[PDB]
Amino acid sequence: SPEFRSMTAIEDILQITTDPSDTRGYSLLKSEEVPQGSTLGVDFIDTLLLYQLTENEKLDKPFEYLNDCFRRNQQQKRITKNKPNAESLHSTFQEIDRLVIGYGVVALQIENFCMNGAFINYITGIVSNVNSYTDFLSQIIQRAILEGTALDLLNAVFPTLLEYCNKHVSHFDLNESVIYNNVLTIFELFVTFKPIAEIFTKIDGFFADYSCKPQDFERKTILGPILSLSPIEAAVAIRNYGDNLLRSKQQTAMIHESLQAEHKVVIDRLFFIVDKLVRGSLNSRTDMISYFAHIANKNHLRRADHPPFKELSSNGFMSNITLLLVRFSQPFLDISYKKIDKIDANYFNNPSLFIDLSGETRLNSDFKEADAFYDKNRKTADSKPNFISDCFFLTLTYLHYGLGGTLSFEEKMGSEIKALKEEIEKVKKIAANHDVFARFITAQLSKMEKALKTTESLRFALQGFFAHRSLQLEVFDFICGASTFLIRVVDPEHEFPFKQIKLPLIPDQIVDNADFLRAHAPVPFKYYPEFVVEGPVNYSLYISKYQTSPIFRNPRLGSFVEFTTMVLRCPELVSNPHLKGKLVQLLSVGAMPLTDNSPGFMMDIFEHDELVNKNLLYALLDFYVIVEKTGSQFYDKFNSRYSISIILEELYYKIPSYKNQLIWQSQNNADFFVRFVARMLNDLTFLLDEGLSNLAEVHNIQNELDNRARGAPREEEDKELQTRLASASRQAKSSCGLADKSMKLFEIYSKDIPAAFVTPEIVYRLASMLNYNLESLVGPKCGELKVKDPQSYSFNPKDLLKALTTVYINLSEQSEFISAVAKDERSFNRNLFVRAVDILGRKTGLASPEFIEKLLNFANKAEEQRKADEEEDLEYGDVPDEFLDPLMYTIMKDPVILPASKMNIDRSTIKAHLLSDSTDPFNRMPLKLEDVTPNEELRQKILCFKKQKKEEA
Amino acid sequence: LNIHIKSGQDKWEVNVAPESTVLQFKEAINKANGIPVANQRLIYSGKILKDDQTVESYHIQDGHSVHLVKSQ
Ligand SMILES: [K+]
Repeated sequence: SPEFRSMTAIEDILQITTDPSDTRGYSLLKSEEVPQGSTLGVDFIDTLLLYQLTENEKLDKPFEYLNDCFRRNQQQKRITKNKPNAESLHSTFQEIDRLVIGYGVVALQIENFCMNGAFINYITGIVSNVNSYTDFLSQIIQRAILEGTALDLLNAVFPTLLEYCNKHVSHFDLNESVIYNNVLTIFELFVTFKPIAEIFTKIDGFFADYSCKPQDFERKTILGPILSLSPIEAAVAIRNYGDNLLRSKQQTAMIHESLQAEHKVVIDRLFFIVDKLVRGSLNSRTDMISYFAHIANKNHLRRADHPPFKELSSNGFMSNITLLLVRFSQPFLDISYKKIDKIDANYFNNPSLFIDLSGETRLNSDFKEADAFYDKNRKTADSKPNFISDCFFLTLTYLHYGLGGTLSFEEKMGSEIKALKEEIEKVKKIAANHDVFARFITAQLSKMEKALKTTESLRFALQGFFAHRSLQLEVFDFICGASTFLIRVVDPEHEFPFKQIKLPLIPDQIVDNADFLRAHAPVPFKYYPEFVVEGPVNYSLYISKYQTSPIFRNPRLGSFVEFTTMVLRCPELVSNPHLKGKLVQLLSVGAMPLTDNSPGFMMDIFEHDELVNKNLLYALLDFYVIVEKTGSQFYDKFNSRYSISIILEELYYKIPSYKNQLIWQSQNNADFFVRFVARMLNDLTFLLDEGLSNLAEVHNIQNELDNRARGAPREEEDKELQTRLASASRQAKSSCGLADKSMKLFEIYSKDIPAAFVTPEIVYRLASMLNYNLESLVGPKCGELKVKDPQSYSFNPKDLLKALTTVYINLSEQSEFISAVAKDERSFNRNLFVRAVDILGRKTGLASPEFIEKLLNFANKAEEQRKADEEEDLEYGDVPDEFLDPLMYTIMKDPVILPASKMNIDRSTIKAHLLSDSTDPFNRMPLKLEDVTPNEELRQKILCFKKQKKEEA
Repeated sequence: LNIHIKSGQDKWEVNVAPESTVLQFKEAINKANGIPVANQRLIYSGKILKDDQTVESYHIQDGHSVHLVKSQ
């Protein structure tokens, strides 16, 4: 028959018979009388299924049965298409299709339908073999959309997928390759349906509860587990690296590459998923902002010195979100900057709607002011977001707290590893004779060994991640874009990068101007959070240690150098000197010559970017001085000066226009130039002492460590010494290093502008500073120093001497200089130069014979000036100096003390001076004749002296 | 109509006017079987029912089986 042909097709497709007892594994219908009719056909199909699913049996995997029912149906359509009479069975396939799909929706909407299994089991079956449920599921989704019940379906699947991820796999992470892929395939299947994408964020548990702890964001929140897929997850790092931590570079490289390849795919898939949500509707998109903003708000401790890691989101989770946000920000920050004005510069002109700014330090402002600025401004309630602007500032938020917390975690690991190896070494020495104690000690070793394997494994994985150029590139390009944007916010015109910005914003100020600077700081920039600057710079400093750094040769690098230079040029912009310290450190990294002696990677920008080449030099010379005003702390005024000096030196060697602006400044803006030099000079009076002293402190500390028989002469804590020992090593390197750079700078400048160095405010201080340094270098202060590997501590007494003596040569034709050096009793001795010559000839090629003769020639002129002076005093110096008027050169009659300069001067001289010029004549301070003070004591000495002379000759 | 409210073990026959909604069809059972207002879930011919739609809007027959589910 053909009624027959239908009937049996049902048997095969549903695997069920009625009367029926033999042949294939099908289940006998029990025991319904109405469906004990030995016909069959299209309208018994509801009943067969209804029995199949609710009167049950050992039908233990009902959703799988549905899915195989569907696949059996699709296959029987194909077999049929090409056979004698396809058409007559069409009604039958139609009906199985109708109902297998309908009950698939039902099975995934209400829990108790079948009495075998529940949601968890069904979706477990789905996860295991996702490709086999894809066509079916797709049809189920569509049917739910058509019936107005998509949400109910979503509330069945996605909360269930949550539990599946936390509770039915030991660890949902990158190790579980089949499972995390299949989970992604599920999100992609659902969220590719537009009506699903538009309501996804309404799923139960999409947001975190009020009580949800930060570490559980990635566990208790619908998107959490997939967002946490990453190679920088401990269990992933351990599996891939902790496996064999002694692999060669080549062997580690292969692992980095697999995990980088796999992480790229994860980020692509996560982005695709989240972009769907963003594109769904304003609600979904607003809820994403809201979702990411909550995670960020509750993870600020990720940037504390000692983060509570177990109470915070994980690095993989926070980094992956940072990258997705970078990816949504890309389009409005492409290099044409044609959409740069989509980002609202006044984002913070009002109380913030998503990002919690309480406790956030601002660039040049405090709380009182920022809250007051709100008053004046706000923006009427309802007048809010701009998804773009939300996304840009959230990206900056996560760059700092997300990746920023991830990089500082990796950075500290080299020390954690070394300390942990030392404890293990020491616990391994214990001889534990007692069985309980031996078990305790082995438990202690074993726990430390495990912590060590975790750390060493994670360090590899984090390195794999940060060395991933393709991903890090996006972070940096975001940063470059963010820099251009920030230049625009600063621009009074708000026209940049379409019109150059004019610097400086306010005229250059010629003692406690922080208030002044804050007051003329530009608005709204001064209210932006510090994190918008600290995130980029922390990232850039850190990322610089990677050979594959995204910064190296990146054509957008210039935008960031531009922003940095503007920041260093205009002190009103960023008040925080540690931050500026980091920035100049960054420029110094780009200034360092390469290992092959090519220019540093930023040299090109320094030369050809109009904005940089117009401002950098001045910015550096200014900042060198300003860091003095309280700038212990470890982006030190001395570290900053060391950084500046590197840039100054390289600019001068390799870029003629910078040599010229340096010479220009000294010829045409002398007061500014001299202020920098006086500072360089003054630090050079003590830096070598400071370095030698820390080196001696290093030895005192190390000899106490050696004692063994022990004083203790006080040993305090053995770890307080090890701390103090490192601390003295740092200070030694920083002091010696800066002294090197400073002397080198005196050398190359004095070569070209000797005259700048011989004006009265510099020349005597300089002579005295050179001679004092010369004393250390050729005497026991440097002679008795012996540390092992003094290069570790930038200690090259030989180069420092070579540079010091080149400065003498470079000024040897300035007579004020020859004279100042001849008249400094405190250090000048011709023999210092003789010893200098002796010491330099000890490193062969250090000084040319020509050099040595110029040095001796210098020493002779000076020694000769000294003799002339001494002969002149002996033969014509008949009145003691303190008795002579400083201006008239004659015996004073009535000495008076000037109150500002403290100089002694004859009453009549000051009176002749104040008749025409109401100032102290030595320092230009205001002065009225009345304020002058009688030097009765000195007056006596003169009279007494005069009495002696009158009475004989 | 003449409709049988299966489960796998149970039945509570009902009479209801076709043009009447399913919200009446819930409360035609609530006080005739033992189960509360919102603890009802009705499944027929592949769809889940809705309070607002009529029993005839689903085209349910005389001598026909509608299934029910206890709703925690
Ligand atoms: K431009």
